[PDB]
Amino acid sequence: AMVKLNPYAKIASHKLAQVAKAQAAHKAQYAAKMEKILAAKKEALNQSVAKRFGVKVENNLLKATVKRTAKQDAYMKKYDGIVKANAKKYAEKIGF
Amino acid sequence: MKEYYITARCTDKAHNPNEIFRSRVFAPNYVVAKSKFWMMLKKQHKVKKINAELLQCQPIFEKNPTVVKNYQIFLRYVSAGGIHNITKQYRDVTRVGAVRQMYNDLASQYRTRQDKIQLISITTVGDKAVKNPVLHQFVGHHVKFPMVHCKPVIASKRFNLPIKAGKLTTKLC
Amino acid sequence: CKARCQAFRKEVILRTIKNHKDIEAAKKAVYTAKKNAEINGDLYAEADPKLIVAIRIRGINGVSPKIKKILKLLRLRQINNAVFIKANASTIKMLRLVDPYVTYGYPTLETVQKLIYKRGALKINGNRMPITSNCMIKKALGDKDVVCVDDLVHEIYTVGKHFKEVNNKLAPFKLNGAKIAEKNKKIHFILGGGFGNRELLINKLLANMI
Amino acid sequence: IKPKIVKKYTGHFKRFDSNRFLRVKASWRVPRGIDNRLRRKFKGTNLLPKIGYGSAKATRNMLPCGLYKFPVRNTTDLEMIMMQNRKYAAEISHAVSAKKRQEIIQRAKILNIRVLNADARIKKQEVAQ
Amino acid sequence: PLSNGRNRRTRKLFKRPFRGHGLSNTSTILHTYKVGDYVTILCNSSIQHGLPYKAFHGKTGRVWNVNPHAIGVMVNKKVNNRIVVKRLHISPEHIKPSGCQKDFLERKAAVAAIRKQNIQLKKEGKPLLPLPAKRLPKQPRPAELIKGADIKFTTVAPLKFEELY
Amino acid sequence: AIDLDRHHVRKHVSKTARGNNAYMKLLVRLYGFLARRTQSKFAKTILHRLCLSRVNRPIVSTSKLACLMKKHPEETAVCVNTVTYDSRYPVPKMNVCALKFTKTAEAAITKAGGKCLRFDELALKAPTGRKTVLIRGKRNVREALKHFGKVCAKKNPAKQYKGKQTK
RNA sequence: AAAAUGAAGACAUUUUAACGAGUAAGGAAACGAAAUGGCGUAAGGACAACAAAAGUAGUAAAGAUUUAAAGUAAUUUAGAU
RNA sequence: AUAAACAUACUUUGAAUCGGCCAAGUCUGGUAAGCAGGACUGGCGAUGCGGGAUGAACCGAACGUCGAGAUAAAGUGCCAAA
RNA sequence: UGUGAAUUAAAAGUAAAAAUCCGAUAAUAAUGGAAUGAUAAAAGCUAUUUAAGGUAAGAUUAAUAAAUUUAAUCCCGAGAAUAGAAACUCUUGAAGAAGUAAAUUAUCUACCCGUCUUGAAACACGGACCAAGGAGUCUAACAUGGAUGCGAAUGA
Repeated sequence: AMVKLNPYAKIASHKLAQVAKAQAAHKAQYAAKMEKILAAKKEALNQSVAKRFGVKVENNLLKATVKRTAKQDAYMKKYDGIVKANAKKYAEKIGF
Repeated sequence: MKEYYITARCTDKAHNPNEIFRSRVFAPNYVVAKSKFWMMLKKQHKVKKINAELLQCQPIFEKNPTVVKNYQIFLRYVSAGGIHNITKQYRDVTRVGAVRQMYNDLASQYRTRQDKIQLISITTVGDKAVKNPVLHQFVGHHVKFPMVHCKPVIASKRFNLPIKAGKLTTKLC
Repeated sequence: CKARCQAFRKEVILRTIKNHKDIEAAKKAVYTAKKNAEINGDLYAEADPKLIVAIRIRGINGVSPKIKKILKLLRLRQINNAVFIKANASTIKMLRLVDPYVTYGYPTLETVQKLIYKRGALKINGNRMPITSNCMIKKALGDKDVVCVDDLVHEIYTVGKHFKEVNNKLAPFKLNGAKIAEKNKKIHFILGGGFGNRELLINKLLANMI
Repeated sequence: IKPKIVKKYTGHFKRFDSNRFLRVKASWRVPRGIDNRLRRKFKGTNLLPKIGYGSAKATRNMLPCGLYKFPVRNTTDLEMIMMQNRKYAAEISHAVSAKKRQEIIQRAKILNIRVLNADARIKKQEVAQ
Repeated sequence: PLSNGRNRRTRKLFKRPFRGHGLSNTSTILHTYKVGDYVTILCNSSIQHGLPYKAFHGKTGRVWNVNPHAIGVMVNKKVNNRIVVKRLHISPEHIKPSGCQKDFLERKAAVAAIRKQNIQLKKEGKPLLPLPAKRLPKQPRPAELIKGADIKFTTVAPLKFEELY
Repeated sequence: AIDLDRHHVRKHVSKTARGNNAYMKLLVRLYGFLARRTQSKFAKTILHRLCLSRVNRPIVSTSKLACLMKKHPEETAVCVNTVTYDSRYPVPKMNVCALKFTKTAEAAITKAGGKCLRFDELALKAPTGRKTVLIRGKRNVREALKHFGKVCAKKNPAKQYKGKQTK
C-alpha cells in the first residue's frame, strides 16, 4: 500500500539501505582504529607505571598510529584553537 | 529539573528593540521555562508575549558533574502570614541536582508547594561558609561514621521472595 | 487504455522530488543563518510556527455555550480528535478560550506524515472515505493542484496557498488513548497538567496516540 | 455447505417480576414505570430486547440443519419447493392425519425433499413389532 | 423591583456629559443625512420633545426617509426568539453620523484609485498594477537577525521581597 | 460520544408517486430511469414534480396556456397537473402535455387544432426536453390560505372561520 | 443520506459513509426503491390439490399439560400425553 | 479568519408543560439555617456507567449486541485488579 | 610535606568503538505471541538489460575546513522491457463431537412494584393468592392533512 500511495518509497528505501550499510562500515573501521589507539595507550601505561619501581615520568610514551600529512597536522592545531575559543565564548555568555 | 538559558526582546513603542532580557530558569521542561520567563518580564517590565520576540532557549548542562560542591540558594516564599526570604545551603554535584533538593525540602519542612517559591539566585560557597547545623558536620576532611541497622540489599526484584526460610538478620554492614 | 497510469505515476514522482526539495532547502537555510549568526556574534530569532495541531481532551458534557460553538468551528466535536489549525491572531485567541478542553502544539513533519498516512481521510460526496489511492485524491482536490498524498502532506506542512480548501477536505483524525498528563487533565501543562499549549512536546503525546 | 449461525444471546428475555408473581407471565413487556429498576438500566438488571441482538441477515430463520421451514398440508404443497430442496425443508402441519402423512413422506423422498416430522404420528410399531 | 415608566432608570443614562450641558453644536442640525446612511441614536435629554425610547440609545441604524424636520431611522430590535424591524422618526438632535464604515470606505477608495490607473495602463499597453492585499490577522513574524554591535543585555531574576511599610 | 448539531432524520422530500395508482407509479419509474441515465435537469424536474401531493399540484387552465404559449408558437407546454377549461376565453392551437385533461378542455384543444399528449408520448418525442415550456399553476389562490394566521393581527389579518353568530 | 440497479429475485434489492441514552409527547392505513416495521383476539367477503372431486379433519378437530426449534421481542412452529 | 448542502428558509396541524430542585473564585433579607428570593452557566428532573465505602445533583464520561487494545477520574499493605 | 576546584605545555587525536550518567527521542526493523479473518494471483518479491537518481550520509581521492563546500571516477541503481516460483499436516467425535437446555455448586452482580412528587427501597398510599370481566366509544357541526373522482363546476 505504501508503494501504491507513495511511488517514491522505492527510491527512498534504496538510499536508506545505502546509508544503513555505509554507516555500518564506517563504525567498523572507527572501532578498528580506536582499538589500536587504546592499544597504544595500554602499552604507554604499563611502561610508565615503573614509577612504582625504584620519580618523574617521560613525556611522549604515547605513540602515533595514524600517519598524516603536515598540512593536516597544522589544521589539527588550528581546529583545536577554535574549540577552546568557542568553549570560552559560550561559557562567558552564561556566566552573566 | 533542568536549567535553561532564555533570551528575548521587546518590540513596541515603550521599549527600544536593542535591550535583551536574559535569564537562567530551572524548569522541568522548556515550555515551563518560557512560562516562568514571560511572567518575570510581565511582572517587572510590562513586556507581554504578544509584543515580544524570543531569541534563544537552550539547555545548560553541568560542566563537571563529578565534583562535590556546596550551594547557597537565596529564595522567597509565601506563607499563611506573609512573604519571607530564606537562604538554604545544599551539597550536590549539579546545580539542577541541588534545586530539586530545595523544592522537596521546602515542601516538607515548610509544607510549601512549588507555586509559592521564587528562586532569586544560586551560588557556590566555601567549605567553612556552610551554616546548616546538620550539613556542617560532613564538610570536614575527616568525616567518618558506621552505618548501623543496615537492611540487607537485594540485587533486584528477581530474588524478592514474599516468604523466606530461616531467620532474618540486619547488618552492622 | 491504461497508458495514462504510467503517466500519472511519473507525475507523482516529479512532484515528490519538487516537494522534498522545498522542505529540505528551507530547512537548510535556517541552519546556515544560525551558523553565520554565531560566527558574527549576532542574534538569530527563529520564525514563529505557522501550523498548529489541536486535540480534544474533554468530553461533550458540561460545556459553556460559547466554548461549545468554538469547538464546533474547529471541528473538534469528539474527544480524542485532532485537526490542523492555521496560526494567526484570530485562531490563537480562540484556542486560549477553549484551553481547558484542548491541548495543542506545533507538529513536526514526521508527525504530519504519520497522521495523514495512518489516520487520514477525505470528505467526498458527504462520505468520510479513508485515503486509499492517489486517484481518490486527484478527484477530490484536482482543482486545487493537489494530486498525490505527498502533495497533500507538503501543502499542510508548509501552509500553502490552498491550505483552507485542502484542510477542510481532510476529516478530523480519530486518535487512540494515551497518558494525557503527569498530574491530571484538570490543570495546564505548565503546572504539570494535561491541557494547554504544549509547544513542540505535542509530538511525544501524538506518538503514543497515533 | 453451511455457514456458521451465530446467536448473540441464547437466553430468554423474561418479563420483569415474572419470577415473583404467578399473575405476571414470562412474555416480555417493556416496563413503563416511572421508578422501574429495569427500564432505568440499573447495574444487575439491565437486560432488555434491542435491535442490536438481531442475528445475521444471511443466517436468520435458518434451522440448525442448515435449511429453512416450509409447511405442507398435502402432496401438492411439496411441488413448490422441489426446485429448492437445497434451501427448504418440508414440515407437515400438526393437524394432518397419519394416512395423509405417509403420502407426503413417501412423495418427499421421491422429490428428495427433507421432512422434519419424519417420525410424527407414527403407528404403535415400537413394541412387539 | 422597578416601575414600568417610560423613562425608568435614567439617572445616569440621561445625564448630560460632565461640562457638556447647554446647547449642542451647530453641526448637528447642519449635517446632511441621505437615505442609506448609517446613524447612531443618542437620546439628548436636553430636548424632551420627541425623545427616542431609552432602549434605542447607542444602537446603530440606517436612514430610510428624510422628512422636513425629522430623519427616519431603521434599527433592529430583539424579541422573544426573533428580530423585528423598527422604523422611527427622529429629529437630528438625537441622532449622530456613524463611523461604522469609515475603514471600509478607505479600502473602497484605494481600490478605485488603482482601478483608475489600470484602464490607463491597459490603454497604453503597460502591465497593470495589482489591487491591494486583503486584510489578514496578525501573522507569525518571520525569521529576523539582530546585529551584535548595538545590543545591551539586562539580567532578569525574581526580585527579593521588600516590605511596603 | 459526538457533539452534533442535530441527529439524522428522514429528509422531507418525496421520491416516489404517492398512492397506489399503477400508472403514476409507472411514470415515476420511466422518469426515474431517464433522470438517472440521461442526467438531464428536465427529467429531474418532471420526476420531482410527479411526486408532489395533489394539493401541491395545482391546475392550469387553457387561458394560462394560451397566454404563456403566445410567443412560443412551435412549442409544447408541459404541466404536471390537471388542465381545466376556461370557458370565458378562446383556446388557440397548441400541443399540451399534462397528467389529465378535462373533458371540456380536451375537446377545446382538439377542435382548435392542438394535441393533448400524455407524459409517455412526451418522453417518446422530447425525452430530454427540447421544445418544452415548463408550466405550473398558482398555489396561493387556495381558499385555505386566507384563514391561516391570527385574525387579530395588525398587518396581515386572517379570515376568521365562520361559525356561531358570525356577523 | 447519496450513488447503482430494478417486473418480481428476496432477506424490504447492492455499495459506501455517518449515526444508535431518555420521562411527558409524537410518529393512523396505503405509497419499488415504499412519508417507521411488525405480533396477537374475534367476526364478514374472497383465495387455498388448476387435468372434472381442488385447505386440514374418527388413520383423530378445537382445547389442556409439557419437550424442542425459529424470532431482538411481541409471538409462531412441531413432537408426546 | 473559521465553520456550514441530510446547508439554509420555512409553512401547516397539533401534543405535553409552565409545583421545580442543585452547584458556584455570585448577590439581597436574616444571628444563622439542608431558610427565603434573584443575575449567568452547567446539571438533576428525563440518566444509566467507572470513582468518591454508602449518596438525584460532586469527578470522569453520557448507553445498539460483542472481541481485542491503549486510556479518564482516581488508585497500587489485605478486603481489591494494580 | 601531601590532596587539590580551575588553568596551562608537550605526545596522541579527522575528532562516529564500548559502558554509565546527562540530554534526545520513540519508531523503521528482527524474533516470539494475542483478537478477528483470507488463501489466489499480484502496481508482489527475485533474476537479466539501459540508466532518472544517491542534496551532510553509497565509497575513495584532491583543493581546503569550526562546510548539509567544490570537483573527478567508481559502485548501487527507481521507471520500463524480458523471464520466476504456493497448494499442506496431526488429534478427537453415533462407545455421542461442537453447540443448547434444565438442576446444583463457586466468583462477580442484584433494595418493592404501580403512583403523585424537586426528590421513594422508603417509617408515603393500593397490593394475601388465582381465574374470568374491566376503562378514549357512538352520534352531530367545523377545520387541517394524506389517498380518490369530477372540474366552473361538484353532489343530487
